[PDB]
Amino acid sequence: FDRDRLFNVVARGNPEDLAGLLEYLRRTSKYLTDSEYTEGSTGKTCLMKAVLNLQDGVN
Repeated sequence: FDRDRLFNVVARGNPEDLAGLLEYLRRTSKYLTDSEYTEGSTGKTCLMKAVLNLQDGVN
């Protein structure tokens, strides 16, 4: 799994594409707020990236 992998998934916007993130996260024992999944340039997370992409009125 990768950081920009999850960024590409949340940029895409399909929820079925966001599959097994919980299983992978519980297997790796790491949180989404941990430094591997932070950007680190500004601290930007995946949630803010998904909010920045609103194709329709929702994502």
